[PDB]
Amino acid sequence: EMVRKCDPHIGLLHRGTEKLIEYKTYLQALPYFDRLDYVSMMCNEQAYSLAVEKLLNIRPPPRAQWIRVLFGEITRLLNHIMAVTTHALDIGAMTPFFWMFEEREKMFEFYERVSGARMHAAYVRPGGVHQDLPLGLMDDIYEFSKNFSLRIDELEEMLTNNRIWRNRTVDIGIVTAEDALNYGFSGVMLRGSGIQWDLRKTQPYDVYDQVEFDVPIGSRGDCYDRYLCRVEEMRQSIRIISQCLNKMPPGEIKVDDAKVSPPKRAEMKTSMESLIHHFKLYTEGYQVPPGATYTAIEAPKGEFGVYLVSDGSSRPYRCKIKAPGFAHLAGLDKMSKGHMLADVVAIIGTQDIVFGEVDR
Amino acid sequence: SNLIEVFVDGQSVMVEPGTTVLQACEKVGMQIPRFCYHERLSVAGNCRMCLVEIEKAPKVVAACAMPVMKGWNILTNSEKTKKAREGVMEFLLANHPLDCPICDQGGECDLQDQSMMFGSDRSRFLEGKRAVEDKNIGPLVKTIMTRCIQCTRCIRFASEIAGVDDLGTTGRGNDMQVGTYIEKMFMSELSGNIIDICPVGALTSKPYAFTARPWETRKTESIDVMDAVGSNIVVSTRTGEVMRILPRMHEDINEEWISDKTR
Amino acid sequence: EDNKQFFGRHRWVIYTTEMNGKNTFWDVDGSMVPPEWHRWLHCMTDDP
Amino acid sequence: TYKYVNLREPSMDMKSVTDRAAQTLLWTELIRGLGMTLSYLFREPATINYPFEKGPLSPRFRGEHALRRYPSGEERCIACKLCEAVCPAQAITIEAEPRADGSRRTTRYDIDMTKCIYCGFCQEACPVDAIVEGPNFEFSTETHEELLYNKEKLLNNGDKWEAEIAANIQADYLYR
Amino acid sequence: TRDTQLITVDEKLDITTITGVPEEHIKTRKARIFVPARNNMQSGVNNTKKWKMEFDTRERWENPLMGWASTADPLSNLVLTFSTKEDAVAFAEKNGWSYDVEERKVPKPKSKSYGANFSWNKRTRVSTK
Amino acid sequence: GVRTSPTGEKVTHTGQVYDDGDYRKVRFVGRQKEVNENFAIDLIAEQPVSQVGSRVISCDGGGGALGHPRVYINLDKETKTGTCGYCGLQFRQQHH
Amino acid sequence: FGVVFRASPRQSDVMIVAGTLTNKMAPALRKVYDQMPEPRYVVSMGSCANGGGYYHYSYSVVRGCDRIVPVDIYVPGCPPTAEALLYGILQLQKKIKREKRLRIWYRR
Amino acid sequence: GLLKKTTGLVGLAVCETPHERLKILYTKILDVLGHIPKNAAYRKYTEQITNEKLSMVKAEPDVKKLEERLQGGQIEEVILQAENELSLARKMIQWKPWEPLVEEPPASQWKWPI
Amino acid sequence: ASATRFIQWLRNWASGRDLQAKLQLRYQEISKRTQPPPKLPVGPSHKLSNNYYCTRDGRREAMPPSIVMSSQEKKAVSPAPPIKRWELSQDEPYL
Amino acid sequence: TRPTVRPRNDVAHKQLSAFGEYVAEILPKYVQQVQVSCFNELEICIHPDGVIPVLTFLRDHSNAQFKSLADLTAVDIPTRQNRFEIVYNLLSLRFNSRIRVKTYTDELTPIESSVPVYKAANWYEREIWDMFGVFFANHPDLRRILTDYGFEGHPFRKDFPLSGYVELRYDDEVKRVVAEPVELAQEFRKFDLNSPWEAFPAYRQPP
Amino acid sequence: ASTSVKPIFSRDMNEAKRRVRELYRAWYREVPNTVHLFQLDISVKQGRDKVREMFKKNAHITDPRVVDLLVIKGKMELEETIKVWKQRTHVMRFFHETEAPRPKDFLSKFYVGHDP
Ligand SMILES: CCCCCCCCCCCCCCCCCC(=O)OC[C@H](COP(=O)(O)OCCN)OC(=O)CCCCCCCCCCCCCCCCC
Ligand SMILES: CCCCCCCCCCCCCCCCCC(=O)OC[C@H](COP(=O)(O)OCCN)OC(=O)CCCCCCCCCCCCCCCCC
Ligand code: SF4
Ligand code: SF4
Ligand code: SF4
Ligand code: SF4
Ligand code: SF4
Ligand code: FES
Ligand SMILES: [K+]
Ligand SMILES: [Zn+2]
Repeated sequence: EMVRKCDPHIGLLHRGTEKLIEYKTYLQALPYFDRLDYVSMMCNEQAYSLAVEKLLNIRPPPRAQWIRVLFGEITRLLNHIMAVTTHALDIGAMTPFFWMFEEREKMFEFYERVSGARMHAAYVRPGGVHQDLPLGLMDDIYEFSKNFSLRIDELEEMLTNNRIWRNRTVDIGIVTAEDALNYGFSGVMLRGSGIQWDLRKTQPYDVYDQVEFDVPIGSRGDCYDRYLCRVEEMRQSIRIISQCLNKMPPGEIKVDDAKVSPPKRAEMKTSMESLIHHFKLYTEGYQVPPGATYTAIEAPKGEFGVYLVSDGSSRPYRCKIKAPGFAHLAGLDKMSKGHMLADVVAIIGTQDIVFGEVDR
Repeated sequence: SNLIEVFVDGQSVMVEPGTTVLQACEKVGMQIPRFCYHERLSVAGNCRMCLVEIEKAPKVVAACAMPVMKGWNILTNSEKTKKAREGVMEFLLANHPLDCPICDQGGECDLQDQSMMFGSDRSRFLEGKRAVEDKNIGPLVKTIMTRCIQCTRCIRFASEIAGVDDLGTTGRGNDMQVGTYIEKMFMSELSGNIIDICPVGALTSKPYAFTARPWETRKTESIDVMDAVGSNIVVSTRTGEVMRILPRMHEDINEEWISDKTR
Repeated sequence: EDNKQFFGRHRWVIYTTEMNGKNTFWDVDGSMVPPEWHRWLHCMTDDP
Repeated sequence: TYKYVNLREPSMDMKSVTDRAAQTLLWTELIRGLGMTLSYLFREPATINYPFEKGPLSPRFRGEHALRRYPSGEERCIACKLCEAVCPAQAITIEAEPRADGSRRTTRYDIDMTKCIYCGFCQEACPVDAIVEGPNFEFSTETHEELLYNKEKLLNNGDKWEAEIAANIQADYLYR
Repeated sequence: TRDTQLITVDEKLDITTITGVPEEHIKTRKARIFVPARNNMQSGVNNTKKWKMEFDTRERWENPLMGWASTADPLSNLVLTFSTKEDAVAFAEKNGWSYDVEERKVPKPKSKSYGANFSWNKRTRVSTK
Repeated sequence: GVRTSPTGEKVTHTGQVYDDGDYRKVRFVGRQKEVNENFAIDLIAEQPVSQVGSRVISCDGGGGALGHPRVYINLDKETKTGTCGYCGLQFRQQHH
Repeated sequence: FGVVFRASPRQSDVMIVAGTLTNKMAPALRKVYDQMPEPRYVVSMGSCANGGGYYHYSYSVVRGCDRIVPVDIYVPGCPPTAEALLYGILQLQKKIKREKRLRIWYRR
Repeated sequence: GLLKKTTGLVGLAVCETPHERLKILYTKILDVLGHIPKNAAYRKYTEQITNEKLSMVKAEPDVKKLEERLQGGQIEEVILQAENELSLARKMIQWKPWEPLVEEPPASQWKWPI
Repeated sequence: ASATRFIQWLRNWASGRDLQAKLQLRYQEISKRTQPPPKLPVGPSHKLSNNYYCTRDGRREAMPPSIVMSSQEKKAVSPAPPIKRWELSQDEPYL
Repeated sequence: TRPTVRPRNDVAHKQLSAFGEYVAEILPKYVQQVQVSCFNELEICIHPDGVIPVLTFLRDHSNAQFKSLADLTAVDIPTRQNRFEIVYNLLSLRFNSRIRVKTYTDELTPIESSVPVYKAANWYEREIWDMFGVFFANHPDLRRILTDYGFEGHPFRKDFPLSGYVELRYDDEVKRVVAEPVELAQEFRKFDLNSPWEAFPAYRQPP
Repeated sequence: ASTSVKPIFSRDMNEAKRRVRELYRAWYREVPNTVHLFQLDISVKQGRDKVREMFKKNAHITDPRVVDLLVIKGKMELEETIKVWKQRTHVMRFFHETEAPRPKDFLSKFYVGHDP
């Protein structure tokens, strides 16, 4: 019954994204980030946008930043529903998947109403967001958020105290704090083992230092504590979304610098300067001053970062993507030691692995 | 020992007498923006895009025409220089037409590119624009004179390089127009070169019209065989087809010109 | 339409039994909805 | 600020120990899970009756491409190639020349719909609202070749869907 | 200096066998090392600063279905950038590519005089401004 | 408009048509050649010339921001109309 | 519709290719196809499977799964909406409805 | 000064005698640092911080107040860091990083953009 | 919403909650699919004076890295001050 | 401050500069250059012999404590004699700070594996070997991780073509997937996008 | 000097050659298992001749570091085969069975296209 060695063979979804990005302008490369961790689309966009904005030495306007936090946390709910329910579905508990994917279906509507796409929105961009929220959207997000914690409670009623669920998760895949750090874990893989770390708290970006939330911390570093952390993080996202809805400011939604963000279509059709800048931004693109940055965010699956190198032109020179699931899967052999074959399925689930980001 | 010492943003450069401020900046690798100036044409000094601040001088000078003086410190990036460029670019674009999508120069336009690098990002011009009649000067050079920025490069080329005095300016002020006054074809064996020197889409290749955008072409540096001069050329191709022929600078052969047959 | 139904079931179409010479009694297809009604049926607008 | 998700020490008195023994032996927490699935059995399902009912969309929805006209019937596309330059997938191929009347118009406008990522960048870049992504999403085919759209196909899509496309543009152009 | 014990290797650096390139695209290719000519349509000189390496153009043909430009040349788009001509040559040699070098063409300094436009007795007098 | 070649194949508004010996027309056997029958060149020609009372007129294609970039058209020549480079509408100065 | 969610490849009648097919993965996809009992159908879902999509020009990507297996329905989109995929499945149903296996057998 | 039940970090056991453990480790570190040349910056800096940490240990008997002074997290985390520093110092003696730069890089090695 | 009171009672009792107050299906509380047109505000750079681009050009204020040391007594320092210890949540310290 | 301009943080800039000097004073044997970017990121450029000593000091030293290896990657710069730049991005939870350590190598010079210092480095170094062809000495299990088995070349090198050299299809005659030289129905279209006018004077290089 | 470099495994060609012969022996003995295990339709003779052909094409190397990398790569290739990480398609890719023979003489290339 016992697993002695676990050798993951990946690359089955390696699509040479990093080499493709070197042939795209910075705007053209943005949609590649939707297709990495393709469960956390807008969080991937935010990371890339922050990195480019840093090299550009510009900052997006306040309303865009609140929109980016609002949809970042909606995206965390999207990811955690997937993480928890597919974790449950793969060990036989199929029903929560169906209940919660109806909730995912309604958050896909928020994606589609702001961007016109259900998943690969391409909505968060360097300089802000592509378009402002349509009238009536915040009311619908409020109505969704009002009932969501009940949906979480129903999920917990199925799993949290279930002895079968606890038997499958408790003391499975224990990770010590010191090992979690040296193996390069992040996100819940760290907090499950008691490490008090969360980039939104410690290295905040956008307006995360203006919202109140608590970081759930585990005590045993096993699959069950990581499951509890993810479920509790969903509650905190609802708590954050509640503040974003109330504190959403007025104003423009992309930086008012037409050498980076395209002008409004009405301006493009009346002003000579606007038309030139529209023409150049959609052909050459904006040039980015030479330099290199490592920019990271607390993505739903852990620390997601890009090492972005600019040579001074309108196309990136190098873009290395740091996917949290890459280091996590690299630790599968370590975590599966002394466990049974059925436990490897539970351990892969608790790592929350999407091969889009692992293989790029 | 005739060289004098001048400074470009504080860096010393030794230049021979008669060197202009613009040429002094070239020596340290700084390219002053320009429209009217062309190094193979007579100095004109009319576009004012090359205006630059001299340290301690209250007035900006036209870098393309001003001889540099011993001890001058040329500030190519001071707020005074940058505000002069923004002001001039604003005047150039006030009456310019919103033609970039339909204009062949788009993508390789010095007005577009210098507007991006040295101009403002928005307009505060709230009036109607000038519109100009088009002039027919033959089957090689199309004219869209509403795009003309009155840099007079074509006039100086036709007079000095081609030895033809058919191009001039008529009228005065904002209605000043480049053209031939009468209905006349600028048929010279070097006529096609006024397409290259014209910084905007006012003069464009009629055979080339609408067929390609500059970014999508591949450049093959080659040689002309239409005569025995051996003019250096760039052959523009796209998706396996020849699109146009352009000059390639060779100081000892064709400089930066080609004949109309070559072109 | 039936506004008492929950969002998504409050509007529906019963397809014609014959369209462009094709017998569609059993063989129906979402592509049969013309563009003017397509906007209403997909709730891109409120008014038919 | 942080909270502990699992750091409660169970009480060890009779009342509590016997409550946990009852749960172990009488399966009470398992019965509770049965109650939740039974409650769902008596809820109305969320299933819509496709294709008679359709999932809701918005005017911004990015679907099948189409080339548009002016009210006079003249094509909007003036072959600027901004769409082809911006296309992240290089899905657009354009050729152009002067038309018989001298107008600047395309002679080729192809979209490989199997390269396209349906990002909508082309319709953002277009200076004259010529290329758009319409609302149609029901255009799957039986062959690969049918998804390689040439200009005729795209103009036909514009004429086919313009009634809906124009209304959707009218509803969202003030956000653009 | 170092605690790492070095070895002496007098061989010319050649990495053809360990690059994975097919034999066809090492020996039959000709690399061109040049500084790009200024695009004559513009006065900006910023694209004439670096050295480039490109490869000989090969056949492109029309796709029977769509008329697209097809190619069988894997190196048709490869363009490398170099700081100096010597760096470009070094890269080409160790990769086993035959090459040609074209010397950089700097514009020669010109004598510009606005006053010459108004000469009393020379042909440089302009007839118009 | 849509004319036909001697082989019977329709000619597109771009002038395309496979000639007699081109095998590639086999792709249309048992299927059809998609052709758009609203030739924009004919449609724009049906539009009447606008008579205006000024030397310069502007066109944005109609519908404001839903049209094209606003351009100004000179009407000094009396031997031709002024045509909009974007939408092809024609203007003519009345009297002068 | 009678379309069971999770069915083993041994009892499956249709393979849906939902995502990018890389070179490293192509042999395993062909193996599953070869092991499907007949009648078997392939639905190609999304731009990547249809023709390479965003990654068409990659060194590691198969430019359309129809280089590996014969495809019956192509569903466009990146991704196709859930409803678009359902439309495609219903299209396959009508394609099966049009089959004439026994009529052709009778006229052999 | 009660004995906390857990450190909260999985795999990090509670220490019964933190003050005595810290004194032994810091004293060992200073002993190891005596084998490094007096002008090596690693010795100067490491002795500075170790003596400051050691002085706090000798002056603060309450564990809870000691942790606040050290600012290194749990006392078991501080102990773990002392062990890491002791391990580092022994390796430093073999590496001798205080010696001059082994080799200068090529002329334009760190030039960006190229 | 259309369930009889008996079925409402049955599923509320089985789930142990008042499900009717938070139905997971949407009815008339959702916003209209037709909305009045917006009028979006303009940013701070929409001004007719005192608006020179050189006073607000973020990209041109970027500078190359400061070289603090190049190959071609003092108090020890850390890259930054040690992180302050987190406080327990007062909203709900223990789950 | 200017609404569209990113604000500078001068305190962090000074702190990172002082710590950069601190590192350079302690490991003069290896540190070649220390710089801090205008957006406050510290880079330590070292001789490749210093990988293990420098990384070990940064992980274990009391005033550093960079316990987490955030990322390890390479950059290919063909114009350099040592074309490959190896970049280590480290994180310190104790001091809530990041640091970047960079070194270099050519196609034939091994780099020492950092797996002894960070077990996270195991797969990162396999990826660098796979994508760039940089060999890591004493790596426990160095082999390809992302490319197909038997794949030839290192595709993240700047001179490896975007579409590669070979492509796959199923061949019915041999009843298997086969590899053949790449032909494209539509060639990838190279665009020349760079403006011929300088964008950033602050980065101008001597003639 | 610039010729004083860091070795990979071998300090000179004679040390490098030993590793080459050890790799060749390992491949030589693996072929019979590979033909059986992957159920190939080639003979053991064909497999071993293919191994010899692969070693010969690199016979002209005189740089020990280059030879080291060739052996390192050759051993990775062997491990993929022995562990059955490769599938039969990967093993048969050395034989180019579906590629038609491209012409090699001047005239034959002249008739078909433009390439040298
Ligand atoms: C007067 C004195 C007379 C003398 C007689 C007195 C006897 C009365 C007192 C004894 C009571 C006996 C109760 C009988 C049930 C058996 C109890 C049992 O074994 O359950 C415990 C078992 C293990 O529980 P666990 O927590 O995982 O681990 C404990 C061991 N370390 O865990 C389980 O078994 C849980 C069940 C596992 C299967 C879960 C899936 C099914 C759950 C739904 C079932 C619904 C109820 C079914 C009823 C059907 C009736 C027809
Ligand atoms: C297909 C569906 C068919 C159904 C059609 C509709 C009719 C529905 C009838 C089904 C009735 C069951 C459904 C309701 C169950 C949910 C109720 C519930 O949740 O109770 C939970 C309760 C509290 O549990 P807990 O929170 O853990 O508290 C522990 C300490 N107090 O936990 C408890 O108190 C549990 C108490 C009961 C424990 C009994 C242990 C099992 C004994 C087996 C006897 C079986 C006898 C019945 C068999 C059928 C014969 C009639
Ligand atoms: S000349 Fe330049 S700025 Fe003027 S319309 Fe043409 S491309 Fe645009
Ligand atoms: S036509 Fe061109 S070259 Fe002549 S004056 Fe006008 S802008 Fe200058
Ligand atoms: S939607 Fe995106 S990928 Fe598709 S054609 Fe338009 S720009 Fe290209
Ligand atoms: S569709 Fe629009 S962007 Fe594309 S070429 Fe035509 S006018 Fe230009
Ligand atoms: S969503 Fe788009 S990128 Fe992702 S697998 Fe589908 S077609 Fe490919
Ligand atoms: S370039 Fe000097 S005034 Fe025109
Ligand atoms: K011109
Ligand atoms: Zn018009």
